[PDB]
Amino acid sequence: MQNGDFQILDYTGLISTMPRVDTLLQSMNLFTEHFGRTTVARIERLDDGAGDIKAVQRGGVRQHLANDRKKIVNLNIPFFPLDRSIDRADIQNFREFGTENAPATVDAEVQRHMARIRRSHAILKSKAMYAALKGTSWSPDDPVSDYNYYDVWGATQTTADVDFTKLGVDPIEVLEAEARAHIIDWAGDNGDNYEIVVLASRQWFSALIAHPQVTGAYSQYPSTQEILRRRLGGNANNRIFEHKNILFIEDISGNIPAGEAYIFPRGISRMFEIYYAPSDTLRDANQAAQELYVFFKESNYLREAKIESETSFLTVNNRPELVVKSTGKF
Amino acid sequence: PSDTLRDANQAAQELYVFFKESNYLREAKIESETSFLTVNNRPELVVKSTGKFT
Amino acid sequence: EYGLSVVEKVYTQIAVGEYVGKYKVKNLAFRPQASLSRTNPIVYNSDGSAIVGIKQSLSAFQNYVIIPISRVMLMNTGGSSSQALGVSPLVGCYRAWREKILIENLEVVGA
Amino acid sequence: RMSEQGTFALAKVQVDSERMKAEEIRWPHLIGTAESMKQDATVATGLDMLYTFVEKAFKDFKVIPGESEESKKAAKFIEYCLKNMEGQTLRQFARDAATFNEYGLSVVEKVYTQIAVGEYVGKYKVKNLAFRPQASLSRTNPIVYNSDGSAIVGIKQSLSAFQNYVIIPISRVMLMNTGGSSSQALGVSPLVGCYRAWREKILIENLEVVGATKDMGGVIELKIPSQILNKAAMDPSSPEADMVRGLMSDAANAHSGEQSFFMLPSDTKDNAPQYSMTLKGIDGMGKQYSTAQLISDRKKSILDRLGAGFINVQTIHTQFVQRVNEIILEALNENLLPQLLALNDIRLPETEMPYVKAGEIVDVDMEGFSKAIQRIGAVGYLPKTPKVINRV
Repeated sequence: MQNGDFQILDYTGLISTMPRVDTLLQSMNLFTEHFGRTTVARIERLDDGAGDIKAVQRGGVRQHLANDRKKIVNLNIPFFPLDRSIDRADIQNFREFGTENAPATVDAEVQRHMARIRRSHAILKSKAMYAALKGTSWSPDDPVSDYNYYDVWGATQTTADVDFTKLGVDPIEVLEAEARAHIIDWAGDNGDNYEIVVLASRQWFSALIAHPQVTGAYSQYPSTQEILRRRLGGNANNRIFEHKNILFIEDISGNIPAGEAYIFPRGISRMFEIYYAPSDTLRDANQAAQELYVFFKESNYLREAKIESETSFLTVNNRPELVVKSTGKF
Repeated sequence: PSDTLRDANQAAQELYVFFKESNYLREAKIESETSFLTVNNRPELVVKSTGKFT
Repeated sequence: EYGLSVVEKVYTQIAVGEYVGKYKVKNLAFRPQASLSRTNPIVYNSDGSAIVGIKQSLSAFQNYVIIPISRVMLMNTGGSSSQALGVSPLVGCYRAWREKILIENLEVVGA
Repeated sequence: RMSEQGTFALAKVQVDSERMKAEEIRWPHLIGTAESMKQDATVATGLDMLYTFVEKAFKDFKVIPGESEESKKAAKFIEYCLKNMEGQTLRQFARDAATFNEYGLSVVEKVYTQIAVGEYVGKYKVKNLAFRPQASLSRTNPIVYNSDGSAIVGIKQSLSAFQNYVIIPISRVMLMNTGGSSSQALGVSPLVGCYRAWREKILIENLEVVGATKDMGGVIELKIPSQILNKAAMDPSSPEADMVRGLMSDAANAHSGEQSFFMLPSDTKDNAPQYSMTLKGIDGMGKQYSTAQLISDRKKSILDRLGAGFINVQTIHTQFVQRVNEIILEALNENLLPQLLALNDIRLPETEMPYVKAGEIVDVDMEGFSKAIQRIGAVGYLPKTPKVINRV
């Protein structure tokens, strides 16, 4: 590498940095994938139950039953494009920024753009699931869908608030009573022992552990999962805790508002779904959709290169009833 | 000949048909062209016939 | 001419003949290099380790897609096993061909 | 699996190839540019020598039967059909088929007819292998494809060929082409490539003729005072006029002979003399490019594409002829014979199909062959069969 006009120097190395991308929700595998053909989907509901029988005199009048109930809904899907171009001036006289004298190559910039586009698509997909879990679809600046599942299906948001400043009150005694009772009374089918999971912001999860009740619970004899001397979840970035037949997880991504936590059960059928629609191309029109489409074009006149990527999907929550907005006070 | 630069003053065909795709998988077009003249070289042996009816 | 050649194998069943019930090869379908994808012709893994298939342009299905690697017979020359797009023998010749042409033009105008 | 996942792209491979050609050699024009070539005495000669050996090969043709008794009967019927076309012979067919060396393409239509009286009454012959001239074909689209550019459905012929001064299905047509892959329906004529060299070769020859005519070296120049010239022009009946008229005829006839000489007045008015006579010459240097060797390079450039470049002085020319023979035999062996046997319901296994073998283009050496038989014969490796005996 060249130093001032009459001097030289030694090039040493390259340092690169990039922000973290979270994949916890992807890892948990809570969403089922459906590849459709159109941009409209249907969902069928069929709810049934029973009534009570009242006593009547013998030999006189009789009693009659009611009938069932049905509902049908429809939904649309948004679109997400992403494009970029490359010009001569970007590589005309710019050193590669790698080795000492290698000239800039179009391929390197193409790979950089590929990486950036992939990262952006992954971030968008991550944000979509977080938005869906909250009970609303993700479609910024696109009021065409803006579907609020609580309003669409008809429901209300259970709170199950908890206060941590009361050292003499175990917070779990409110979570159990409210959340688990509501979930059991609203499972809809005839099940048992549903597993409960909780997503907590850093502040909420950190405050929960420090509560005197939990510490006193495990302090006096070893048991297992030694909170005091080990670390929750080992050395992994995402801490894990399990107390009173519940699983607690910390949200590193920060998408959850600070101090808030969402409680939902596992195992329930078809609570979460995601649908993919085809792109705006003759090859894929009316065909089976794919996770992501990437295109690349080199100008036949040697004076341009362009990159193209697009995708279209929707995240749907089929049961707003089983999401509880835990809110902490400190 | 068709007006295309391929066959300018080159040859002739009864009917030219072309099909185009944008190469971007987003559009296509259809083309067709013809150029001909119908000539009766001997306007001597065709005789008109008009008829008064009723 | 192009460092590369793509042939696709298609198999069909026999209806009547000496080997009824077996499978022949219908056609060793040649895919012209000109009809291939002009952007990325050959697609690799998430890493640059191996090849998963070969892409053909959508404009070849018109009158005037990715084919899996297991169905394709690839031939290339002029390069090692790590050069999917082989070196055409016309690479090298090119600079000499450019000069050869120019000189012939000067002779005609000069005479 | 058992499913195609692509197309041959016949309809695209063509449309790229018509752009990448100089416009005087695209389909509707190449028919004219071929016949406006040929009239070059090096281009005709290359094509004539090629047809000389193609006709020779397909003159003494043979049909080779199989081993079973069924094949031998089929071979005899094939020989009868190929040697009894009404008004046609394989030599004429071979010299019509070989026209793809001029236009990249050749079209032959098969017509079958029933026998009325003969050795094989009730069977079907071939009436004529009807040649369709490239010039009478459709100038717009000659060859028609599917809705896609995958395959060929037929060949179109112009409606102007049915006059004196339509689409033929592909199953009835035998197509031969050269110079391109299987995806180029309109084959590359061997004259493509030659064309640029032929354009130069012609231009240079034109310069030589005009250059030799205009090399007025040693021409006679006469200088006369303008008083005499002007007086003659205004006084036609003056002594100056008579002498001027004499000069205009005497100077034209001034050759070299037994009495040639010149006599001029020696008057002088200035540094230059009044009367003079000199023979002109090029004041400097003559031409340098030596147009002779320019033409020789271009002639060898043209003949090399036809394999006939040896006239400028197993061979290259003999190997080139074999290429044309094999292309014709493939169409004859694989398109006509299987169909001809199907009509007369002669269904045989693959190993029992007879085939036609072309003749030999190089004559047998009597000296070499006679002493080759002895060397094999003196050891006993040559079977005693009438096949060997008939070779003499």
